[PDB]
Amino acid sequence: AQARKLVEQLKMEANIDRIKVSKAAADLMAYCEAHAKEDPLLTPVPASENPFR
Amino acid sequence: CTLSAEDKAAVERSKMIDRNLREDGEKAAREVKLLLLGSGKNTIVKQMKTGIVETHFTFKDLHFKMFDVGAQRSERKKWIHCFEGVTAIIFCVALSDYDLVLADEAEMNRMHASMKLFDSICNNKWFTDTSIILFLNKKDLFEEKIKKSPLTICYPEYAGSNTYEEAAAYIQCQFEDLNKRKDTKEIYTHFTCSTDTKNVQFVFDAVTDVIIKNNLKDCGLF
Amino acid sequence: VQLVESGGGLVQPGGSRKLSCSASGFAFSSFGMHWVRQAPEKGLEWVAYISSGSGTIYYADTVKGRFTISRDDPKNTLFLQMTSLRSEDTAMYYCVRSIYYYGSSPFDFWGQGTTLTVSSADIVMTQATSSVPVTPGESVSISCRSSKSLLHSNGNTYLYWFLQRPGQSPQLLIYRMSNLASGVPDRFSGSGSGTAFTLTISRLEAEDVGVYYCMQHLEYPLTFGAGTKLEL
Amino acid sequence: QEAEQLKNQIRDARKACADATLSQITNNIDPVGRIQMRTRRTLRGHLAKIYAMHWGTDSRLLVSASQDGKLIIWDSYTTNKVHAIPLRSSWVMTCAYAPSGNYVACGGLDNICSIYNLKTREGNVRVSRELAGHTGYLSCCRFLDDNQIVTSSGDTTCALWDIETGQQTTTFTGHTGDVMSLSLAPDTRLFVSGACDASAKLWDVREGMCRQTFTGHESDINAICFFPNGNAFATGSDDATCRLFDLRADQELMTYSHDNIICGITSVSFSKSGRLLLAGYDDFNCNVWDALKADRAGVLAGHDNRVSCLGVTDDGMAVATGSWDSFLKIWN
Amino acid sequence: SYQVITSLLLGTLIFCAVLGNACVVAAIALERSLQNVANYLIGSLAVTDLMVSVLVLPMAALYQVLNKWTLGQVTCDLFIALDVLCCTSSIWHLCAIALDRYWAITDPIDYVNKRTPRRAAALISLTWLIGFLISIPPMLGWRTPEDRSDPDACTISKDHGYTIYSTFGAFYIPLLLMLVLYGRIFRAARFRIRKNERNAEAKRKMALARERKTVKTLGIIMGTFILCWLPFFIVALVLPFCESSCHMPTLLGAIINWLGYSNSLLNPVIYAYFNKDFQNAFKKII
Ligand SMILES: C/C=C\C/C=C\C/C=C/C/C=C/CCCC(=O)O[C@H](COC(=O)CCCCCCCCCCCCC)COP(=O)(O)O[C@H]1[C@H](O)[C@@H](O)[C@H](OP(=O)(O)O)[C@@H](O)[C@H]1O
Ligand SMILES: C[C@H](CCC(=O)NCC(=O)O)[C@H]1CC[C@H]2[C@@H]3[C@H](O)C[C@@H]4C[C@H](O)CC[C@]4(C)[C@H]3CC[C@]12C
Ligand SMILES: CC(C)CCC[C@@H](C)[C@H]1CC[C@H]2[C@@H]3CC=C4C[C@@H](O)CC[C@]4(C)[C@H]3CC[C@]12C
Ligand SMILES: CN(C)CCc1c[nH]c2ccc(O)cc12
Repeated sequence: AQARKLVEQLKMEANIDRIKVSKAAADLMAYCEAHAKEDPLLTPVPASENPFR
Repeated sequence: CTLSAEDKAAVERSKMIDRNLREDGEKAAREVKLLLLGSGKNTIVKQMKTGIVETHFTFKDLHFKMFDVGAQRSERKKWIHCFEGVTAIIFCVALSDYDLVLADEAEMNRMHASMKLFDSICNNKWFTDTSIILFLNKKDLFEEKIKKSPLTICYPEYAGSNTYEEAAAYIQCQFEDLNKRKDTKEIYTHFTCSTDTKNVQFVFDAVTDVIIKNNLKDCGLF
Repeated sequence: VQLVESGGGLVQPGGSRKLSCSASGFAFSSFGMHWVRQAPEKGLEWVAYISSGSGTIYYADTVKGRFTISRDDPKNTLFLQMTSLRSEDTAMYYCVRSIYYYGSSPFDFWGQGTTLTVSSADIVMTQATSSVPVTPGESVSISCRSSKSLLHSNGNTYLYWFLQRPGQSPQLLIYRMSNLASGVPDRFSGSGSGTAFTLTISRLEAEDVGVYYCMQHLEYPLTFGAGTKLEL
Repeated sequence: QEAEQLKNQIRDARKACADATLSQITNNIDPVGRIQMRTRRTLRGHLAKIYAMHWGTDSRLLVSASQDGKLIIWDSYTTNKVHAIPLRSSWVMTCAYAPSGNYVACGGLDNICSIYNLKTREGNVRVSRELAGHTGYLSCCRFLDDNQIVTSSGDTTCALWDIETGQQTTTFTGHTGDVMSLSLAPDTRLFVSGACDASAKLWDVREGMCRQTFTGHESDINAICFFPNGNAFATGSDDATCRLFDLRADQELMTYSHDNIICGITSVSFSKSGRLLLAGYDDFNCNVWDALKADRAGVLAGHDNRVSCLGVTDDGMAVATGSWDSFLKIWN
Repeated sequence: SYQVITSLLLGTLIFCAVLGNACVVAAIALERSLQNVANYLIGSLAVTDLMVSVLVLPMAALYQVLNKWTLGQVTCDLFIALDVLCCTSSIWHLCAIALDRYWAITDPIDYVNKRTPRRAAALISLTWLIGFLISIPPMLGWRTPEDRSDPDACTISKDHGYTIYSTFGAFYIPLLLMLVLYGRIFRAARFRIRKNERNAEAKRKMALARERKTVKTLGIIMGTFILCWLPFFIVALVLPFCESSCHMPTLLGAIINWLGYSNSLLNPVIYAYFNKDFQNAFKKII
């Protein structure tokens, strides 16, 4: 029966520790600021070092 | 000057690949691409010749490549658009299927489902200007069945003669009525399962008419 | 992949001989073709080049005009017409296949070659030592110098290193001064400045003995050094 | 009788975790501002509609797939075509570039994602292995290693394939609807997939079980991309909106949508820093979204038809985009 | 005062013609989605009209405004040659467009298989060759002593044989060919259009609408060309044989010549700007 499969799949309801959205957003912003200078699309690289110029 | 020997060789290779791609595109341009839907599909394919099935057949100095999209039970709203630009759509429906219910505790009638599919495809936004080559298959079985079981069971509101001609005409009219944009596109209807290659002749004639009408719609003469 | 050359033999001065190479096991049309000679007890020298589709054809100054190169893509064969052979032309020619695109390995495969017995702003490549005695298991270094900076404006140093073992055709080791050739031991390493380059072996093995050659691909007048012969 | 109570408990548990929205945290973040994106390289040669694009690891080689039965690998800097492979199935709808750059995969309305070996002694792109076994069209095939590739198919099943064996190592069948896009995490130990059921599920590669599910979208999800940090991913659907999901919170943090955008999203990608969301829309334009402040930092029109594919380089220096106009334009 | 008004009107006409031709050319140039065989012929016609507007019209404007020629015999000969060449090229361009449309309508197999831009290039080359053949004789011969006798008048060659040959090959043979081709197109369109009860009546209404539409665009195609050229060629064919009798009123001849020139203005009007694809491209770019 599909019920057994559904309950088996839903058994994953509480098998993982979770973190609040605030900490996830903090990690996202921390990663974004850490690599801010490593992303030429975010920080325009000088034309001398730009292969596409 | 600004490019080295390797750069020059790479540019030459790139332009050679561009020439090859353009040649392949030109070769593929002169191929008539047809969409097949359906219900006697196997018999139609046999008379014309787990993913998409592609068939190529040449008839009267013209190349046809037919794309049978059957066996794709997955939702077609995400891949129906892949067939833009097809010259025409071949739709196959079996006339004898008016007395079938597709099992499933008779939740639906096979003819009703076939016409629902026809309406959905005809009214689809990606085929607003695509002609449909409609085939009504299994005419002999349809006659043999109406000789005993009237089609009124499939069409409760149909009150008329049970002869083959009248029933076939009524079914064809019902199928054509599904066209909500009849002005933009036509529906070429044919009866099969009693005809030899001349089904290919009908397909060729419909494609020729579609091409001529498209050309006229360019100049403004049609 | 396999390249077999044909047409070798003894030709008197002033004669004309055509060398034909048969390509089997790889897409001949895709790859460009090169001819590199090797006079007996001498180094390598580029002869001529033909690109895919015959769009681009180049010849060395000493061979330009007399020797013409043609390709036959349908038959997967290469021809190098030779006219007015001179005493200097007595050398064995090795056919080489290269494909040009980022990440590619030009000169990755070399044929057995065909033996032939007859009778200006070009960058000069020089190697520090013609021969070096070595022992197995110990690190070995080979150095070479170029009269012009091989670092092209695009940022790629067109330095090529080759190893030709005794009784064998050259095998590519390094093609852009930093990248190891496919199917080569990781022991070989490549490093150098814009004009000084060195080929070093972390630990020598019995199969490493041979004559190492350097080449630049910055400009088509390719120049091959005298070579560095390693003896165990 | 049919696990009625289980559904509500998960909803309540996820609701209890909401403390502060992503918008509040990003208020103090200075705006990125208008990005002067301009087309630098233009790619052409496949006439039919382009459907898939993927960057290589070197950030210079990219692979594109078109409906004309051709997938083309391009030299990003010089625009030189390096390889052009004739596909036996011309309905290709996806393509990928192996991390080592040695293998390429592509799939379409057929039920196979042929594996193409770029590095061969014969020096031509020949079919290495055909990963047959799907019952529906292949939506996306992304490589894990030189021997393992994960495939997404319209039959609602994602399958891990061992190239050498040619058989499914692990089959994921938790999706009720067709799976449209496949996204691999930076570590490659887990991946997420989007489906037409307006939901995305977290899949663990080594064990083969769903770990999390996401259902914030209103319509079919078309594209997904993992956030560079690996703790979040973005989803694109027909809602004309894209959403950010975090694996450690199981909740949507913010949505990227505009009033004047009504058509669906066909592609999604992240910049190397993760501050920009490269989303391809059906209005022929690409909108750059500030991942933190959720604002349009730029617009790349670039095309005369629907944007069908796009991606950012590993170095994060340039972004490529393809469209049904049959052109790929690289921006910087 | 009259000269000022004439100059203003003619300058406006020339400027509008130049802008129209340039924008029509740019439509195909900037956007390649319009790069079709028929669109290629339309672009060639637009280029010819641009050449007409830029090269010969200003010289004619100087001729008409001052009522005299003040540029020299060499300039007069060059102007006559260029005008004849470009006008013949435009006429044969529209004729070739009609021929291509007829082939596409009546030969779908050739349209799908054997129709390529090479066909348009060959048609354009043939049209330019015909224009050169028409315009070269005055430079390589003819130009009788009576012709150009008046130093201040840049009269065109009036030799009987040359006049009849040029008029025929420039307007009459093209006119007959266009008439035959468009009659065949009319018959084909009628056949296609001709080929429950309420639905039948609706289909009859649609068929009648299509018949009216095809009657209209043909009437347009023939009437514009006739009103624009036929008077000019009729005059050019009658006056050489009517020197003794015909008075040749100045106003009538000038008006007829200006209608002939405005044929170049109306050709892009009739073909490119009107077209659905071209107007869509104009809307998108603008
Ligand atoms: C019998 C009783 C007595 C009455 C009888 C005597 C008088 C009867 C008069 C009849 C009217 C004649 C003109 C018809 C006007 C008209 O109805 O047009 C309407 C709007 O279009 C514009 O107006 C186009 C407006 C913009 C045009 C561009 C001009 C501006 C720029 C000029 C150049 C300078 C650039 C700045 C409706 O549009 P339409 O139906 O006329 O459009 C059709 C057109 O007529 C066909 O030619 C064309 O065929 P084609 O030759 O292949 O291209 C068709 O494709 C289609 O485009
Ligand atoms: C041939 C060109 C016209 C070029 C053209 O097609 N212009 C198009 C435009 O101006 O729109 C004209 C322009 C000025 C003309 C010259 C002067 O205006 C007038 C002058 C008159 C003398 O009798 C000798 C010829 C001479 C010296 C003319 C020769 C023809 C010229 C050089
Ligand atoms: C189809 C459209 C473009 C036609 C445009 C109308 C043209 C033919 C009109 C516009 C202004 C007109 C000119 C205005 C004034 C004069 C001066 C007169 O002494 C001779 C005729 C002449 C030179 C007219 C002839 C015809 C003319 C050129
Ligand atoms: C005077 N311009 C309007 C040129 C018109 C034209 C084109 N071809 C011709 C042939 C003979 C002729 O008398 C006149 C012309």
